[PDB]
Amino acid sequence: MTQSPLSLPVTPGEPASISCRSSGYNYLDWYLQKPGQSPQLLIYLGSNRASGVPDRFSGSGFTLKISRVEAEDVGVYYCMQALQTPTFGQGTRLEIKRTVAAPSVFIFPPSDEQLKSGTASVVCLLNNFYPREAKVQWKVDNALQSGNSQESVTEQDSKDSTYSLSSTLTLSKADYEKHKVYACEVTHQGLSSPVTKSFNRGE
Amino acid sequence: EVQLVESGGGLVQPGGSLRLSCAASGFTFSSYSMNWVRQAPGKGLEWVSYISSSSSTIYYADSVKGRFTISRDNAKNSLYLQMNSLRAEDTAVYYCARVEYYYDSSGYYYDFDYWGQGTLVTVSSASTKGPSVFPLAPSSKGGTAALGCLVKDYFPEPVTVSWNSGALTSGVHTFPAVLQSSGLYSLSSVVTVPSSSLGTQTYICNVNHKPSNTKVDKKVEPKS
Repeated sequence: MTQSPLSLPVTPGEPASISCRSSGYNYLDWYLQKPGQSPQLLIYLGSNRASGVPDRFSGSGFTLKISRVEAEDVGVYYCMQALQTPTFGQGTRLEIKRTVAAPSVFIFPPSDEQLKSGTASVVCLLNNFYPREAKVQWKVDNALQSGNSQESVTEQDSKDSTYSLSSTLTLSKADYEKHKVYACEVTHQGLSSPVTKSFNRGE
Repeated sequence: EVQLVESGGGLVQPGGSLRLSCAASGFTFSSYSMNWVRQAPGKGLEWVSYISSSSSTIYYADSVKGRFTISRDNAKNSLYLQMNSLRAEDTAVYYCARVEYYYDSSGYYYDFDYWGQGTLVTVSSASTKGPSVFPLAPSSKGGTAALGCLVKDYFPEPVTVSWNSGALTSGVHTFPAVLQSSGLYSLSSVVTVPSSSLGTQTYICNVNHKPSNTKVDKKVEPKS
């Protein structure tokens, strides 16, 4: 049975402690898996730092300790029990609690090229926001859309600690051509009132 | 530099077989023990198999015993994973990893010091399909503009997107793919650029879908 990593929210500059969560300590190693990368060795033999691992990381009996958390520490940390055969514990994903940052919103009409194919995709971009909780709502001719959109969100950025989100509304060509006003409405803690970006088909 | 480069991942029908390879360079491969480790999408790391430097010692995880075979060819600087009777729960990114050992009067200890980039295995009965690439044109906003590319209706994962053949990385966001109702994936890649340069600069997204041997460079420009 597979397990999704656990989320540990931490404030930058404050300490964090990560339990091995396996379910002396010379047999214990720690790995960090930054977004989109392979695991990299952090701590070996319980409390030795791999080269280039900053002062702030240390092991103790059994947890991993970060004295002050920085933006570059985002990722999933994995404890490994290096016995006759190795085993990895459940991951812990650090969530860096930066200041609130509102999203920049952009709406994209379907390309002329795609319409030639019989399908229309309308895209709404929410760029570089924090916290993660942002909501998108689609309206077509001032009518709430239900069941015809999907979204995905990037992992937290290693430099500015923000997220971005992309939402796609999918309609047939026939439906797209039957309506005029396309809008995505965004609610987020950084916005004192919701932001709407829209266009009219045919400009 | 030490490098481990995996290959052989891709789509395979349930019950089929597939062979992974891990090509080692930049160190004496014959002296090191190696492991395979895998990661299901959105899940944790799971150790798969172990082979000592001279193949005398081999271990398997219970989840793959009797179906997977680890081997190596030291003269060819290669590590292999032969996977048979593949099931849906075998879908994962597979990594090769090199073992570093420590010894003292009480015994031996180890960690994994170098890892490959990983190769994705998809166990599914669905068919391979190359994507379409459509532009996300910069709006008439001058401020900060956004543009991108919609990579739509492909299978299996993954696709790679770069901008200007890698010259543009500042401000690029490539989003995780979504699985559409049709069983085909769709993802988008976007960039924010100074809208003051939408006429002078030329932006191209380079889309590559190896599972279908598809390579697209679509120029993205604003519409009149």
